[PDB]
Amino acid sequence: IPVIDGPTQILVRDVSDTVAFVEWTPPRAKVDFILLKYGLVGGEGGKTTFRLQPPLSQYSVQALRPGSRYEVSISAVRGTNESDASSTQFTTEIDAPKNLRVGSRTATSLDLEWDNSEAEAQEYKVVYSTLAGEQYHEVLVPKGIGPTTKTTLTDLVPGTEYGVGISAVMNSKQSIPATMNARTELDSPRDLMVTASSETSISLIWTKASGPIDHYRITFTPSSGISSEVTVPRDRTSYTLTDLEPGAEYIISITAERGRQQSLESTVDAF
Amino acid sequence: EQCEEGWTKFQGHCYRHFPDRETWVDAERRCREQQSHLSSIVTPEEQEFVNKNAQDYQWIGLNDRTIEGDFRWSDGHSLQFEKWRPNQPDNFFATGEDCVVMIWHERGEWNDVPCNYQLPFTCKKG
Ligand SMILES: [Ca+2]
Ligand SMILES: [Ca+2]
Ligand SMILES: [Ca+2]
Repeated sequence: IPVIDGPTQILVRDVSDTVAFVEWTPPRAKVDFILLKYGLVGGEGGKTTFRLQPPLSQYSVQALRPGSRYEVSISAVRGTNESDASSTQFTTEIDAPKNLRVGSRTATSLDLEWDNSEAEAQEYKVVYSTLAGEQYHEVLVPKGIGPTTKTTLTDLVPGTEYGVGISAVMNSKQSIPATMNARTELDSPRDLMVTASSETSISLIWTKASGPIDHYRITFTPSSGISSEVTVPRDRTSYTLTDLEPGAEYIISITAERGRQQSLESTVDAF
Repeated sequence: EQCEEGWTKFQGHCYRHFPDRETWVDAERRCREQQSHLSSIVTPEEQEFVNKNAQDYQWIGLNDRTIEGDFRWSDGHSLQFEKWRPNQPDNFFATGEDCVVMIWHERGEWNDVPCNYQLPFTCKKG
């Protein structure tokens, strides 16, 4: 039976992933210090106690485990007499995954990897879009086994910048997303080949590159250093070279350009 | 005053596109090492030139980092011309969506995005 009264009506008004703002109304009468106790609800626990000065009707508790359930209590001591404790429970928010990176880039895919959250998350919500800010795609990625989780985004548009947000998910609860950006490669034309191979001209075919480009660029080199260039619009899938040496044994490269980006090369020879 | 090595002149100011990808704060911090600021865009003609000179997604100096929703140029210029993408700005991601990118293939229209993204940028001084 507590001789003396103490602080009451404890409140946890705001909580991030590692921090809680605790609030209470002070004791009516004299008290020489206040006790704030907190710890995990999960038996394998133990409490932290701070002894605070009587003026304070609030305190910020720090370095808490994310996605975990805590008990917090507040009481007063005067001489050898502890008061009743006002107690409440609360749950820290789920922490966002850390260290997002891109591995393999191609024209239509990005490989993502991130560190798993300290909190238990069965799944990760991966939300993405071009930076043009059209409607986002969404994808639930089961948690990887190790310290890390990977996924690959597919069917992306070549040569474009994506924004990605990854959130840890347990129950209906979500962490805020962690963000990063990445650029897909520009797609390359493939299978550029000879159609005609005459003494003055070479009529080339080639497998069209994919997604938005501006134009193709064919460079043609016969002698050691001297190399010339031509341009060809998007629409086209074949060109004819016209000014050349007689049966000169070339080797010819084609490439797609959009803005400041160019794609990897393709090549065949002509005699 | 005339135009330095690596810069190019447009309607009174000098400009330089840097292809190296940096966060918005680092891009602005780079610009300031050269007595410059991430570019502000005050007329359509400046839009068209800064877009056309870069031809890439890039940071400009518009941001709402100090007061959410209130976009300001890093160089103190008043906001009198805007060229936003449909439905932007939207503060999509609650963490740090406060910095503005020029979407080059869409007439160079602007989207607010996470400041932690790494992107090329253009600097501008007189
Ligand atoms: Ca903000
Ligand atoms: Ca914002
Ligand atoms: Ca946006």
